[PDB]
Amino acid sequence: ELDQLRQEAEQLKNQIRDARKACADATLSQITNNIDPVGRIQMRTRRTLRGHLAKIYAMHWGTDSRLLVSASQDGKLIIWDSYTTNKVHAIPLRSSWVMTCAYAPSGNYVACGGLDNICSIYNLKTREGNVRVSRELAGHTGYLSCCRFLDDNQIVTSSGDTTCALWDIETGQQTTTFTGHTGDVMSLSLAPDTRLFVSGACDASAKLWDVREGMCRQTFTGHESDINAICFFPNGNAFATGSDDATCRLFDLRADQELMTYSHDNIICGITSVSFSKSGRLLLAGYDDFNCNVWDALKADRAGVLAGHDNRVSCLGVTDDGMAVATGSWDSFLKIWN
Amino acid sequence: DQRNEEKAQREANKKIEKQLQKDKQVYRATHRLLLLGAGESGKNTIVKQMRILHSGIFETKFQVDKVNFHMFDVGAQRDERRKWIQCFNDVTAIIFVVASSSYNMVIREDNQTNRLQAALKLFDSIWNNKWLRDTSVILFLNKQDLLAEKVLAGKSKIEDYFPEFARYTTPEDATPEPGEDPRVTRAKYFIRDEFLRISTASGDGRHYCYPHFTCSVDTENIRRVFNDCRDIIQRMHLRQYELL
Amino acid sequence: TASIAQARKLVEQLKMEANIDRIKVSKAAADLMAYCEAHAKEDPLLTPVPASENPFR
Amino acid sequence: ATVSLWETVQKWREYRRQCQRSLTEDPPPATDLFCNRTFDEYACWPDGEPGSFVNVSCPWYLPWASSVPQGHVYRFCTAEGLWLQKDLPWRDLSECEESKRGERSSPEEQLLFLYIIYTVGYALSFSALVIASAILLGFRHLHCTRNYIHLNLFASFILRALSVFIKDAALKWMYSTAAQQHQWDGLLSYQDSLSCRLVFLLMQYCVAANYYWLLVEGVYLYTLLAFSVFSEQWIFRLYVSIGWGVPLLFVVPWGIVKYLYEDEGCWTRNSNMNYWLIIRLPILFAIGVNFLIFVRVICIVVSKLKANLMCKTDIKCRLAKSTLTLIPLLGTHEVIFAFVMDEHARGTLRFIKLFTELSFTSFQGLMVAILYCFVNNEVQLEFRKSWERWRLE
Ligand SMILES: N#Cc1ccc(COc2cccc(C3CCN(Cc4nc5ccc(C(=O)O)cc5n4C[C@@H]4CCO4)CC3)n2)c(F)c1
Repeated sequence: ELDQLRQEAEQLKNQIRDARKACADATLSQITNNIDPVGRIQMRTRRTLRGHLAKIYAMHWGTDSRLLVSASQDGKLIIWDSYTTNKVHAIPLRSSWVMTCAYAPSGNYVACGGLDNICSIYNLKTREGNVRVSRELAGHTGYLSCCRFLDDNQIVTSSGDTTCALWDIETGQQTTTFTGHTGDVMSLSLAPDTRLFVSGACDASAKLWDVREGMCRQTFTGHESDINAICFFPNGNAFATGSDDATCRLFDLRADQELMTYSHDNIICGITSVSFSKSGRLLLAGYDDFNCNVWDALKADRAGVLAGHDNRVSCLGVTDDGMAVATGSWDSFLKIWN
Repeated sequence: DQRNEEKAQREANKKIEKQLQKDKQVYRATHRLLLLGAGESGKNTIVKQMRILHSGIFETKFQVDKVNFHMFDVGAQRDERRKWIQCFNDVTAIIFVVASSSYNMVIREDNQTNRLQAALKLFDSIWNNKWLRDTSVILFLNKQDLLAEKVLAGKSKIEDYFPEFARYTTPEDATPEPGEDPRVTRAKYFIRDEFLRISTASGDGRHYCYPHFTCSVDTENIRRVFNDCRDIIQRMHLRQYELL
Repeated sequence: TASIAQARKLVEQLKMEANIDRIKVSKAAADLMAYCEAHAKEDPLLTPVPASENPFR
Repeated sequence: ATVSLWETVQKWREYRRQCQRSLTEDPPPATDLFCNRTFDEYACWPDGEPGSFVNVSCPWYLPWASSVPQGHVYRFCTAEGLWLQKDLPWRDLSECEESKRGERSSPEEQLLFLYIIYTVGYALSFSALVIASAILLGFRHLHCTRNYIHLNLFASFILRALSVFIKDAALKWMYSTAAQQHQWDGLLSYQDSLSCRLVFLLMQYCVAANYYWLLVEGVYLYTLLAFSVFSEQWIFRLYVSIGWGVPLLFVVPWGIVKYLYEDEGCWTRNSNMNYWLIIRLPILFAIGVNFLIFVRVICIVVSKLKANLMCKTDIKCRLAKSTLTLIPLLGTHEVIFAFVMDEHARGTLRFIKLFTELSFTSFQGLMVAILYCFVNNEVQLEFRKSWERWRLE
């Protein structure tokens, strides 16, 4: 009976509610009252990478922390050399509605995805090193929103069909499908150990997934609207979200409950992309008001603004070595901050 | 070597930036159109005519008097068009197709929802979207010939489905085509004014609505899109010079 | 009908969520800062790195 | 009103020519102990008897020679063979004077006021236009093809104002409106000097370039509203060429025909032939084409306004505003000024007719700068954007 099972779930929600409430004794803000504040941080746009015709949604820093890839609505992929500002490759795409891009951790592959519902795997190091596509992953039945390579042969993709997936590129068929979300999944982040990953969806909830088991290990709630972005802390024991309600929240896997809130009264536009720093002290978030804010992760204070973009900021990334921060926007310009 | 590296990159760069110029002389001369309509609205029949004359995304390309058009149809199962409607803020126009005869019909018995009221509900959400506040909507009232059949005493559907219709009189500026009964005109301009009520209040000087009494078999639908896209561009330039 | 299985899977998924090892929030905060103090010196953007070391100058 | 110091000096020029010829080729008097004939910038005294008055008819270049056709001017040569030194030797020119000016403000005192007004107008236009060019070049987001055309139009206006400044400052006629006889020699040797001709030619070219850049504004706006698609680079370069180097096609031929068949003067309209056509005809052609473009554009605007559901008199409130702000961009007052101009007038009359139109069309640069840069809602919002970024800091 639906009434019986729904009433059991209603009660079982209460037990988990008290389970999280039991572990809450001291707030993160109260303990971080003694630590030294970060102070006002000023960054400047060192390089500015131009050439895209239409607006941009995605960018992903390389493993060497020098290269990166940019996907734009004009149906183009473009690879950059953030040091010399010179381009490397300009790969035209088949569908002109691309919503995400990725860069392989080995530096060999880049992947895009969008309204075409297809995940395209591009090999950079090839005889031509060009439009020749290595694999066209299909089967999502919904617009693909975010892709992040576990390896050269495994890539996790989140789509609007409310289900995430793990793709064996050689076979081309999704090895494991992650279901449980009720709304469209917008962003996903890989853990550093790459044994777990987290996804935030339109249902205003985040879920922790075991890439090997395939089960929703944990489920985090609290946001009042769609989660547009998500990333892990560098240690792998935490992650932060970016939602449409103009709030960023820090969760904990081990504590299983929300830790910190990153909000300001004079912010009204929803966050589009978030990322963390090398030490995890700084949480950078890209908003719709054309300015990327810089947050002190431990104290929730705001210590800097990267206000240099003409149109909406859509993507955001911090290098693996922590040297630089890239920003893409709807004005079709990439801006490297340092 | 390292000298040649920058000479290799700048030559690799010079190939990248030249082709991006040629692709900039196509993206600017191309008019991108988004089709938003119900499944049983004749939208697919309209697409068929526009393509032959010249799975989440569907495209097509037709040139009208040396003007490029790129039309995108998005088959969507979710009721929430959001999170993919943002990607169309830069399209030149949205072609909204409505089956006018579909009054008194329900959507596969789903919530016994009237298909006409569903189209009005869909139109209002797209016309009042923050991301599409500058994009104009070319409205197509498609199933006109089927509408005439029911209006002339078919099942005595007097549009009593729409109550305010009894309080309707045809405006004098309405242009009746020859061969059209006065009773048909009372129905057509009631349905059109039902939509024009939505568009008139929401936004002015940012984006307009261009109603048309098309038919699925009509070949003038391509021409109506061309003339409306010409007027949309012209109204944009006149606003740039602050002449409107 | 068929929604019994769907509601059944919801209860199972919700049960594995109830029985997990959950630490105090105090230890959660304490071991989050320790990662920052350990890598504060290594952080390039936190402590201003000298222009001589920046590759973006 | 019809004659001023200009034609007095131009008559004195030919009078000096005739008297120089007379002095060179008058036969020497048979008797010796004569009295040397000379031209003292005022009268033309022939060789005279000693100890006898010299009767010279009053010269025909003076503007007041109508009232004294019987007048004479006098010099007394002495019995020792020389004129009568007063302390120029003694001359009694009372018999040919000028009548009193009965509270009349001559064309000089009017041309001075017109000069003041149009120099002030070009000063304000120059200042507003350099500020507007700074604004349009500073903000990087305000970089469109239409804004490049606006910048070129601003440059044409600035160059025309500067050329007028240089012309007026080079020949300081602002003070020489009361120049006496001794100042007319320099006033005439400057006119037929190369510097005056080159300054006039440069001013002519700047005028033509300003007209053709208003025409280019009109043509670009027409191509936008005609829903025409062309290779914009290959069209921006074409418009730049039309606006700058097409006046060269009818200014240097005019310069050559005024350098090959003109002996004296600072390249003012000829006395017998019709050489001004090479300059004034294409200016009229550009003004006419641009007026046709203005007609088409206002027709498009009225069609758009009538398309909307608009009230009867709000229509005119917006129709007037769209037309008023369109006059400075195309220069549609220069059809009225082209119709009220006399193309066959010369001299002081022509100067006054040009100076009134200059006095009115000077503020056109100021109006263009105000309308298309300073009150431009894009420029205002860019100002707000760049002053909220200091509110972040
Ligand atoms: N000889 C001699 C002479 C005689 C008198 C005085 C002083 O008294 C008077 C009296 C009346 C007018 C004036 C000034 C009024 C005008 N400017 C200079 C001047 N601007 C011109 C603009 C357009 C045109 C045109 O045809 O399109 C032609 C233009 N011209 C005349 C010639 C052309 C270059 O200079 C010259 C003088 N000044 C003197 F300064 C020189």
